[PDB]
Amino acid sequence: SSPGIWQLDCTHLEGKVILVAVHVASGYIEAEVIPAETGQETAYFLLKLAGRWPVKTIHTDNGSNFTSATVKAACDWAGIKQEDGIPYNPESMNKELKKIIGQVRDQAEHLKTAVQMAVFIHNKKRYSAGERIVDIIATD
Amino acid sequence: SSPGIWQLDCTHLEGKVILVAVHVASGYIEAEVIPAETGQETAYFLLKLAGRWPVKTIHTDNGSNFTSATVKAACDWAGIKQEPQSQGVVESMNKELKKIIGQVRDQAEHLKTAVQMAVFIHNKKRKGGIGGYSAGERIVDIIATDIQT
Ligand SMILES: Cc1nc2ccccc2c(-c2ccc(Cl)cc2)c1[C@H](OC(C)(C)C)C(=O)O
Repeated sequence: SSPGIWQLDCTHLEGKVILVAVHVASGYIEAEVIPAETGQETAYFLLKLAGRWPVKTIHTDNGSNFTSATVKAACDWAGIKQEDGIPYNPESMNKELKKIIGQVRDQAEHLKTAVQMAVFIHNKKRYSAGERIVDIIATD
Repeated sequence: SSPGIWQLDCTHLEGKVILVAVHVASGYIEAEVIPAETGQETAYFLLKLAGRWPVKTIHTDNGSNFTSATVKAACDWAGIKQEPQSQGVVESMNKELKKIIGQVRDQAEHLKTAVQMAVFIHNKKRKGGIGGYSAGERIVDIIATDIQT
């Protein structure tokens, strides 16, 4: 799997929306609770992702938040190729994420915090996805 | 010099608060406009950072937001040690970030957007000529080496 390809999807919990980004080649994940599943929030999420990791292509679930012209603008600016409707086949990752969230939920006063704790655990769990993504992306 | 050392601080622009984190060894930056400089926002910022990179130690100013019970709980949970030499780098980035923001501010309505655009531009920018690297390449390279050593 190309090192610049990310799978973009969503998942819901406690009446809240979580945007999920998975680095297909490593299984590394980035996720965050967002106010609403809108194009503006999705574009912002993508701009942050692209500025922290090499994002060359995103495969989305083709939800209306992704078909949004606002997201298209963000992708064009960041040089991201958007491919909608491409199923994840390296979400079952959403299940894993939800499972970990449950293991740390009572340690956080807010879901948003628990989600980040779950991402941390997932990425550092043993080679870990975190170690894998850096080894794959490293240029020198 | 260690790959797990980060310097954090804040900067103000347009009456808003920006939390900035710099990976000392690489110059790689993470920043974001936050509602207010509170302990809650700082802890959240830190947890997101720690889940992405191997944050071992953070050098911050002495503001109340960095020493709140929730920030300590977050650092405790993530295994992060809290500690002008330990702020000179991030302070330099505050200016560098502000400089880039001013160059693309017209390309976005909200400051929060321009901030992320600036972060992108800074981290992807190749330093030097042919043979040079970007800050984003440096942090990845540094960590990859540490993991395989
Ligand atoms: C409000 C907004 N509206 C838009 C409507 C149509 C197309 C693009 C945008 C962008 C836009 C502009 C530049 C890029 Cl690179 C990406 C999106 C923003 C953007 O806010 C976000 C980022 C919070 C949605 C901003 O602050 O300007």
